[PDB]
Amino acid sequence: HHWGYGKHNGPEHWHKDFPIAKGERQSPVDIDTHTAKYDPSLKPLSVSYDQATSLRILNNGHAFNVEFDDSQDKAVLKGGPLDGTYRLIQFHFHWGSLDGQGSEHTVDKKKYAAELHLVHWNTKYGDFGKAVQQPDGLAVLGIFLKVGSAKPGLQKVVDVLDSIKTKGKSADFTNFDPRGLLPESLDYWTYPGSLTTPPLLECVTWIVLKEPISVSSEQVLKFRKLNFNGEGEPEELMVDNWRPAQPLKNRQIKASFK
Ligand SMILES: NS(=O)(=O)c1c(F)c(F)c(S(=O)(=O)CCO)c(F)c1F
Ligand SMILES: [Zn+2]
Repeated sequence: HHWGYGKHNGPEHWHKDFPIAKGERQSPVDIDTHTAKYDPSLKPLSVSYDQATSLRILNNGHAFNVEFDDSQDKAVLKGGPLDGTYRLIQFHFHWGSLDGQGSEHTVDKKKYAAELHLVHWNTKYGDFGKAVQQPDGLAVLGIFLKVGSAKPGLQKVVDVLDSIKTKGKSADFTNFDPRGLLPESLDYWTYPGSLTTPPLLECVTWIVLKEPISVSSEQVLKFRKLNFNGEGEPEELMVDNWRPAQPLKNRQIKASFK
C-alpha cells in the first residue's frame, strides 16, 4: 500500500507515511500574482544547457524521467535567486486527465494542462542524495504547459513513450536537448519549498517561469496513454499525477519582473 495518486493512496494520504507533508515549506503553492513581491535585486536566470548529455528515459510508476549525466558540470542552472551552481539531473512532468488540470503550481488559481520540472542539485553537496537533505539542496525550474500549438522540441520525448509504457521500463535517450522545452522569456517567480511527491523533503528553491510553453492536444494525449502499473497488471492510466496547492504559511513569493 504505497503512495500514489488515488482515493486510497493520493496526496491527502501522504502525511501518514511522510509527516512533513504538513510542514512549513511544502510545494506546490498557488502563485498570487498580485501579491508576489517584485525584487529588483533578483538576477536573470542562467540556464546553460548546451553541453547536456541526456542518457535515458524511465517510467518510474509516478511519471517519466528524462535523465542526464550529472557527473560533471555540463548542464547547469545558476543566477536567478541561487548561489553557486546546480546541475541538471532529470526532468519530468505532471499532467491531468483533462486539459483543464494537471499543473502543480497554479497562477491566480489557474491550472495548466501540465507542468515540467527540470531538477537540479547544488554542487556544493556533491551528489543528489546528499543535496535533498539540505534546505538549499535543489533548484527546480518549473514550466507550465498549455494546450495549443505543438512544441516541436517535445516530440522527441512523446514518440519514445510507447517504449516505456509501464512502470520500470526504460529506454536509451541520448542527444535530447532540453533547450527545446524552454519558453521564450526567463522571467520567473521564486520561493522556498519542497519536493512535490514523497519524500516531500523541504530542500527546493522553486523557480517557476511566468511564460508557459504550448504543446498540442496530441502531445499531451500521448502522456495520458502511459500507465502507472507494471507490465502484466491491470491498466491504470498515468493521469492526474499532480499534488494540489499547499498552504503558503510563512512564505513570500518573489518575482523577477513587474
Ligand atoms: N516533483 S519534484 O520536482 O518536486 C521532485 C523531484 F524532482 C525529485 F527528484 C524527487 S525524488 O526524491 O528524487 C524521488 C521520489 O520518491 C521528488 F520526490 C520530487 F517530488
Ligand atoms: Zn515534479
